Amino acid sequence: GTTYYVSSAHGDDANAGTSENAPWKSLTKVNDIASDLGPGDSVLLEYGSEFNDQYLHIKDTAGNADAPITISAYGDADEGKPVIASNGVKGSQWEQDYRANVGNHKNKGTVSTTLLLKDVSYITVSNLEITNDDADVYDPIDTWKWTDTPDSDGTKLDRSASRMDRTGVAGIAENGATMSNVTLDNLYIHDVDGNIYNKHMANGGIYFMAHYPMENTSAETDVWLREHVSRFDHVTIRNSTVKDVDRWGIAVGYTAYLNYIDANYGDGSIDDALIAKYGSTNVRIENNYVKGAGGDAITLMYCDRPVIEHNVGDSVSKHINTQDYTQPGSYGGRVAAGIWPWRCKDPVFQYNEMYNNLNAEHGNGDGQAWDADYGDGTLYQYNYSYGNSFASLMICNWYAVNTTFRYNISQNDRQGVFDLPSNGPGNHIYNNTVYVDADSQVLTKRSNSQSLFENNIFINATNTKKTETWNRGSQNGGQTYDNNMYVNYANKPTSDANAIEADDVSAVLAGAGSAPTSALKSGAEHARTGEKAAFDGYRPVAGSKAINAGKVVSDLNDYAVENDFLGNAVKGRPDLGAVEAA
Ligand SMILES: CC(=O)N[C@@H]1[C@@H](O[C@@H]2O[C@H](CO)[C@H](O)[C@H](O)[C@H]2O)[C@@H](O)[C@@H](CO)O[C@H]1O
Ligand SMILES: [Ca+2]
Ligand SMILES: [Ca+2]
Repeated sequence: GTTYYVSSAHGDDANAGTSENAPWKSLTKVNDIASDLGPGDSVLLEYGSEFNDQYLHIKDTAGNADAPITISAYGDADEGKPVIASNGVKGSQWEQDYRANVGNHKNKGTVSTTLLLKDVSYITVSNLEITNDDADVYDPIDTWKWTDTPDSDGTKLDRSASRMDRTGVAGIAENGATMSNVTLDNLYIHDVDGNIYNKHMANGGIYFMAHYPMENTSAETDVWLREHVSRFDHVTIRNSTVKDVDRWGIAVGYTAYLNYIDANYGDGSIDDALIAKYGSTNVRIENNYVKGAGGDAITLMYCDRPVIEHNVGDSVSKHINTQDYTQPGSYGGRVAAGIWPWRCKDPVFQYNEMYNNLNAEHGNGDGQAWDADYGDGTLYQYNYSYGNSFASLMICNWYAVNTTFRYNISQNDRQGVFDLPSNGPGNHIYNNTVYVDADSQVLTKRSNSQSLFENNIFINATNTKKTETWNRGSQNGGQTYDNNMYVNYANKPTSDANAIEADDVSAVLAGAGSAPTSALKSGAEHARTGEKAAFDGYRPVAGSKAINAGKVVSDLNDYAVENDFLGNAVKGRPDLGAVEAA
């Protein structure tokens, strides 16, 4: 196929694209033929290019497995990624309509979008910087702090509830058919000043969503919509930084087809066929950095077996507070968690890091790193949480079930490591190493529900043998413990007749508490091995009453144990906590 070229300083729209010598000036000419691309076609923007009050929309087209369509950059990276900056002009705006009720949320209206991919399959977007900046909204995360008075620091927000929604990248399936093999690589999406409140408009750094193509008006429409489903397959977002956005950081899969998925909640478990038909399959979220979202960092919605891995979340829920979240209406949502799933089936979050989820002190009713929310089979394993304002993990309400949370490290997470408010049964916390300071404890004050702790290292990182509340409530069999190491505590649970008490954390681990306090400047995950390994602190020491003292464990939700936090194999007698020792 063909390849067109663009340069904001050269080009001249009266050119021809096709060759690097002869490019276009603006994206006007690219909008014009986007919809006629094109398996093996490509469009490329020269590093250093700055396209203001501009946008790229692209509708109803495809490559194929042989050859994707490709949107990207060309020649001498050390120039600046090419910047697309819509500034939410009229031309970026389109009319979003789920064409179905999807909860107490705005589900229809005008949305500004810098890069829209509306039913485009077999495409790959690359090495692009994307803004959707209001000049009249300024509140950067790098400099953010809590103030007695709103906007008293040279910052300014539009707290209007009817503020227009804005996306960096929106991905939209509304033809009653699969959108597939879409790929976002690199991308620096930042300063996307959307609506502070709206959870399910295309409002945030990157949002992928599905709509009914028609509103469901009759028996005959219902017959049709059951079998013709807008949905995603083989979506992959990776190596990207989403920073300073409102509201969501990265969201994929919210679908009008939840009117089918959530038809029979009861018991809480999610049928495979149902999620595969109506939901979104082969979703990968990979090696990204989310910093300073207004709300949640990363979320997978209505996804069949997604893979969320090697991502870094940092300092989100920036606008989830009483100063900024002033006009919630009847919608609520003054509430956010870090990296989590919503009505997914057997997802896997792994090798991720989550720092400093904000404002649980200032009106964020959540504030956790992780949230096994409604849905089934959630898997968190090999994740590090640090310094979050309210817990490492929540397991949320009646229809959150069958969670496994394992070989993870919580460090200085605050107001309790484990939040269990009325969650459903089947959850298994095991083999995690939790460092619990004087701002925290093991369980949140509001916990009252099921979990089964086994093979964990619970560490009292205060200056006194603590008498802890290990049990609040008895909903779905309350919290039961067996085979856990308790360090520097004055007690244990009345329900762990196989306890392993220890007295000093220095005789148990190499250097507890010394894991990182902030994401790396880059946004990358921390090294776990080699010169720069930043988790060595949590390796047991020669002679730890933690070596070989875990019982072999029958993961309640049929998940095969495989390796520890650091990834070395776990065979034989499992070493207590999340690390094994060479
Ligand atoms: C059960 C519950 O209320 N859970 C909260 C989550 O809320 C749901 O979020 C989904 C998002 O797809 C949708 O908006 C639904 O209508 C909401 O109830 C969510 O807010 C989560 C993260 O902060 O917290 C839970 O308390
Ligand atoms: Ca701005
Ligand atoms: Ca402020």
